[PDB]
Amino acid sequence: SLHKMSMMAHRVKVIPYSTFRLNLSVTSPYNADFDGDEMNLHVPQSEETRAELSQLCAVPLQIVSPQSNKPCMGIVQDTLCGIRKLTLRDTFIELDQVLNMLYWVPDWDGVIPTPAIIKPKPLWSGKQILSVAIPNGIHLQRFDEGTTLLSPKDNGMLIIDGQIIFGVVEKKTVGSSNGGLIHVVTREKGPQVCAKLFGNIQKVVNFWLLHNGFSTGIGDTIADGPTMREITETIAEAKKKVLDVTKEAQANLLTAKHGMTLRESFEDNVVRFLNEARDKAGRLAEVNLKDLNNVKQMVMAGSKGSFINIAQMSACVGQQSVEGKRIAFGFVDRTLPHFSKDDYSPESKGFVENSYLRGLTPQEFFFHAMGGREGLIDTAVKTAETGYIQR
Amino acid sequence: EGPQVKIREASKDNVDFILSNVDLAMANSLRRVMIAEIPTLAIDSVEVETNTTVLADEFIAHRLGLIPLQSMDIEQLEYSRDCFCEDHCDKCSVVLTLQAFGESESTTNVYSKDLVIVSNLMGRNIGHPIIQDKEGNGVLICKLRKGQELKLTCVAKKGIAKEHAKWGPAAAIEFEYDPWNKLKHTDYWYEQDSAKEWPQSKNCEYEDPPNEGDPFDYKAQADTFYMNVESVGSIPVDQVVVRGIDTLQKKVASILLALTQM
Amino acid sequence: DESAPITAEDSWAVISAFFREKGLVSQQLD
Amino acid sequence: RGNLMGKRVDFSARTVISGDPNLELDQVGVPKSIAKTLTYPEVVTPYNIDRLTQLV
Amino acid sequence: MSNTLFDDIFQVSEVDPGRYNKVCRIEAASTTQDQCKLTLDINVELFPVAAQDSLTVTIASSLNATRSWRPPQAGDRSLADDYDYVMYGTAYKFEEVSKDLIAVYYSFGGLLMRLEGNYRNLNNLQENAYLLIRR
Amino acid sequence: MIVPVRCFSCGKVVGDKWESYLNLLQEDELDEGTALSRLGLKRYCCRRMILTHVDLIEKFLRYNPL
Amino acid sequence: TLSHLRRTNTPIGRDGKLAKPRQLHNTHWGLVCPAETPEGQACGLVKNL
Amino acid sequence: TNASPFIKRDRMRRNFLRMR
Amino acid sequence: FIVEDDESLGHKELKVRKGHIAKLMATEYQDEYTWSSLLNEGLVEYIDAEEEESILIAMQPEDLEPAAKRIRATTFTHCEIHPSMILGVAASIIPFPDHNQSPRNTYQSAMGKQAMGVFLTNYNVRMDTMANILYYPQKPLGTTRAMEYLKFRELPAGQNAIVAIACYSGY
Amino acid sequence: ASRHGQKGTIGITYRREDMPFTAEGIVPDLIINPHAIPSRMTVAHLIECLLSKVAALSGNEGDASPFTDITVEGISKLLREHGYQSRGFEVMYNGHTGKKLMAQIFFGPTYYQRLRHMVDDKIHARARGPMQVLTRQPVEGRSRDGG
Amino acid sequence: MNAPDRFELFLLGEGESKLKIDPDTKAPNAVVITFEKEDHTLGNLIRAELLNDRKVLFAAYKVEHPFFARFKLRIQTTEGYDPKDALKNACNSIINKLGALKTNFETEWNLQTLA
Ligand SMILES: [Zn+2]
Ligand SMILES: [Zn+2]
Repeated sequence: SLHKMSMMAHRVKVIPYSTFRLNLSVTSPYNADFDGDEMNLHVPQSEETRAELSQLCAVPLQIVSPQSNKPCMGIVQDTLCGIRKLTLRDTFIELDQVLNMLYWVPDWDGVIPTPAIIKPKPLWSGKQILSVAIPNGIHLQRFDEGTTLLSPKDNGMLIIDGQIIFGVVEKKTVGSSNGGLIHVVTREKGPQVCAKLFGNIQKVVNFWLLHNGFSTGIGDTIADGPTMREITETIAEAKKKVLDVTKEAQANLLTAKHGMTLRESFEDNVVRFLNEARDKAGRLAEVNLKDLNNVKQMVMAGSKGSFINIAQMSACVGQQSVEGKRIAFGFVDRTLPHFSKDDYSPESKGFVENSYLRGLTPQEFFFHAMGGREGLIDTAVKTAETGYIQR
Repeated sequence: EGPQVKIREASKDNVDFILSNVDLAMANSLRRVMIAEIPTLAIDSVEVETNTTVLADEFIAHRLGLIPLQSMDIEQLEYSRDCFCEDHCDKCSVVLTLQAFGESESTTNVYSKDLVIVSNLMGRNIGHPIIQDKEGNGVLICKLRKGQELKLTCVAKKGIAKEHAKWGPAAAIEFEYDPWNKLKHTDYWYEQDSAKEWPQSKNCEYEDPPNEGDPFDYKAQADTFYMNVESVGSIPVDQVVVRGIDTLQKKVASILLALTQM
Repeated sequence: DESAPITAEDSWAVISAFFREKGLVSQQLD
Repeated sequence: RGNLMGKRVDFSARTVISGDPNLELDQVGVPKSIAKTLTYPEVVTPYNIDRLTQLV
Repeated sequence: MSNTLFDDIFQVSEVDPGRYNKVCRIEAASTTQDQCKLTLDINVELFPVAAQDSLTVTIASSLNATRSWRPPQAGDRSLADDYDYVMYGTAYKFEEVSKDLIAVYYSFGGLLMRLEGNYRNLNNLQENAYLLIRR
Repeated sequence: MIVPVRCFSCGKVVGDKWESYLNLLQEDELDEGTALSRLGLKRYCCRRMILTHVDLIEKFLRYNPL
Repeated sequence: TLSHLRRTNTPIGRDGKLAKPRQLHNTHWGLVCPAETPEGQACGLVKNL
Repeated sequence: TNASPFIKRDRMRRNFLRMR
Repeated sequence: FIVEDDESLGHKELKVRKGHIAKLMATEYQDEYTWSSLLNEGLVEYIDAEEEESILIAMQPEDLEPAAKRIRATTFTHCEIHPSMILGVAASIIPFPDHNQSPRNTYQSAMGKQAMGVFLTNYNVRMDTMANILYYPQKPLGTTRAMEYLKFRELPAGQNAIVAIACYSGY
Repeated sequence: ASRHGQKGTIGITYRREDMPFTAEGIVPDLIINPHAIPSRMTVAHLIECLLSKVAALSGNEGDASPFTDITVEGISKLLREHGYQSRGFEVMYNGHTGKKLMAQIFFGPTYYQRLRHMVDDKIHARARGPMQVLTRQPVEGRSRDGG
Repeated sequence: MNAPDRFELFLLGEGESKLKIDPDTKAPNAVVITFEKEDHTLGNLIRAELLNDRKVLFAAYKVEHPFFARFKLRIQTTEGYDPKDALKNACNSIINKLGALKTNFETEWNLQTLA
């Protein structure tokens, strides 16, 4: 336990099949994935202690983190992906599915909202059905970067009276954020309604995700031929720039950048070039990537992944690192015994040009191992020192 | 009359057929009832009189528990739970016995065709373990050499596939509808072409191709299913299909009479 | 030929010879 | 630091955890074994006399 | 009692796919009124469109306080339902531009639409309505 | 260990087929993929078991207990 | 069991520095496995051939 | 170009059996 | 592998040859070359950790040996036997280890020692404190060459299962 | 856990009749969440699944073999001519209702192993048990029924 | 210890009914029903065919937790027509349709058996 959370109270529902069991939203305050972690229980023994435990340490009156004035809860991976999937203009629901979803919402008042279309057919929009879980009298605006009140890119957010009007639901709305929906409802309506809000949203999005299905695989990671070719030539011209700089340096005419020594300037220039190459290639892969790509779906859907993750899986790994300087000559005059002496070409000193799809040439594999080892040992020392200073 | 049926082909062990004028929940529930609810017979409790072999005792138990058994006449007897008796009367159960010996110099196998019925079989075709191949041996159990002994007392009971996979007859199932995706219940992940990058269904040609350009037939509805049932062999396949239908309707009629009695 | 060079697939023969000789715990035993 | 400022306690349990999207936040699922081991006293009132009698 | 509340004839200029798969963007001009303009989203699979199509629009506040929805009751209906494209939604913003031209924004589930026009600047709408399109 | 009885995925009995699949590879000199095909295991959930099961039972069996 | 048979260990002292033998070195190539190590209080301290 | 996805030995076993 | 310089075939070649390796295969299938018998005429060399400051190594036996898949000096003295033999025992089990992140390899190499399977064959005889034997231990469908030498195909770790990378609503 | 550091545990269990199921009826053994893929960056797990599938179909057992020249493109061509989708995807049906799922999913065989940390040795509880002697506190020891 | 086994997975209510008839209080003529020892394999069928009937207005089933073999079902319909009558009509439809299916199957099976 490190901060005010991780002692929070709960009500108990007895379940079979021995293990504990808790809601997915409360996972990150506990900081506990299910990789084999373990919790602790503490039963109070009297009326005073039961009362003060229920009135202070219960979860629902601890949504807003006192340490950083934004809620610490939120909805997470599966329901986040499912809620972006459900809130799109391009999707629709028919009658039997919407009846089952409406019955899944527990406090549902028993009125079926009229569908958006009677068109020849009754169909409801995902925004429309999801508005049932949102309680009434709530208002919110986003207006980010598009949003001309006729939002063509469908970015932004707007709710009138518990009804979505436009906008793709996203972590910037329903995850933990400053102007988040969770923040708004807890501050406004009352800080135990929000618990029922999580229950409703989680149940309905989980049901619809069951009957839609979502997955990913290799073909997400693979790229397209011409884009791959452009990636290759981009890295090639970066290598050409590096070689040009090395020639200039070896011809002893350089600007000798101010504040820095000659070799420092050379190293700065080459590292700058290589990182620009990696960024450009990763951007190229991402802007090629199709809208049906699932890792793209998750990464613009909030929950997992990153731009750099996509770039490294598909386009290029990039230059490995050992405290800022790249891999030093442990062997005399060379990095590793498979090259002649006195090189500074990036593949010799450690630029993993390749990508995780194609795999690594063994030298690049070794340099990758170097970088990872550095990260591990840094973690293993910082944890003990930060624990002492915290105490 | 209603839900017509068409047989494509049949064998000793699997039936492949067409189901039409039916609704989706109907077909799917038929599938699940066939895969989970068919009563049968299987060996359930076992008494080791004497084990010597390298093979472990609860292996012998568990691997015995999975031998399929002859169950044409399964309806004649009744459950051990509902039975008026106690401790496995003949009118609720059957008894099996195994004998082994390390006779030869070489390793001796113990096949399923060695266990023999002991109790009163009362003239109902029950309990003989199925021999599928053409070489007499059942399924292999255990191996012995020159000194090991097995003496097994076994009892089979009714059981259904819901609480254990012992009591299954199902063993596989197949299911398909709208092989041409006219109902648009999916759309294909792809990178150049849905059509090129996916293999055609085997059941494509029993319906016409989607005629290329006609608008989306929104009012339509799923029909014309594609089933392939393939039993393990504890019971013939026609029997498993008909019994599944029978037990589903027995369930529904039970809920009806419960409602009327309420 | 017998004097042709070696395609990279073949060296697993050499590795088999090495392991068949040394074993793995050879340094302990030695 | 090991007997006054912190210590062993009583009335506690320790297992591993798994997710569930059918429990709202203030709920926690507990195995029947743990709830059979743990306990909590109640004082007998006029209000709970019958329920506690049945439960005894 | 619940008559039409605005009716006109619209000529579509052109259609935007909108980089989606079932909905698109349509903008149009009124043949009669030279200044009234429209933008709209259509679930294009139920009603494919192209450029140079005349369209009929109709607002229709009701069909003759509301109850739960009903499966549509196959009996004869003296309603505004002899159309081909019927769609329920809600107004959400009003706007005054050019000190004459009103504008209004109706949502539809997630679909959006827009009018212009300065003649009916009081007869125009109110908070929610249907939408009726034929052929 | 013996071959399993009844494939974990599907349920079809396997274990009759083991020594047959052996002698399909002893004297018939047959390729094993075709051997499983001619043995008649057309789904692959069943197929993995015969292809990957190892037989430790005889290596156990070469002791001399009692 | 095989992994435990081929296994090496060094002493360092109380805390130690960074670029001292915790981190992997160039000379380690082809001799000691660049992938295995226990994590926590022994990373770079216990290595396998 | 055949890219070699699996294993094989006994073709070379008989290859040296008749090369001897 | 040692690489002589001057070849009557011109450029440069490693000394060992196809005839030698055929003799090796014959010795294997005999069921009288050894590793030592391959040492005693200058084909391989033992190299400590220092002569690498004096030598030059080739990856492949073809990489500079004649003068959309993967992106890949004329004074070579040695060529390494096979680059996969820079690994260790645990890490020689990870399929395609060049195709993921290094810290993930480190985790797997830690966890594999906690796995259970068989460990010996006389386990019916050996009394022991705690032993863990599973029922139907299957050799893995994917594999690499080293675990043949690790006898791992004879004593497998776990079973292989049919998976599905989906989010089937709950758990 | 896999051979790639994907350790995890069983959430709940299902039978076949509500496990999802594919057209040939290959009902899967186990399902893991997709979000363990990108942030863990564990590509080789996916590659193994693909290669294992094509190895089982062909009969020929596969090959991992780190710095070789086997590519997923070659694996894909081989698996396509065995008669499945070129990236291992699959049409598959919700075993509750039999309806098609929308998105096709990944599917295949993969090698696991079972770890020793089993829950039956970690469940532990105590109410008013034995009691230490020097400090008069609840004793230690999960085996010793401690606190 | 008290952790339940698979005996309670399908054995009907011991000292208990098969179903409860509890009236909703939120809409006119609505009943919730709690079946137990059953699951999707019956619930989806009843819901789908009852929805196929025209006189009903709402029909949806859910299972609360896969640890428990119980599930609920909510029916409302227009006035006069009783929900229990709706349910019994639905069951009669089901029994008739699949009895027809059964007879059809033996006919074609006997036909396919040559001669
Ligand atoms: Zn009896
Ligand atoms: Zn199978």
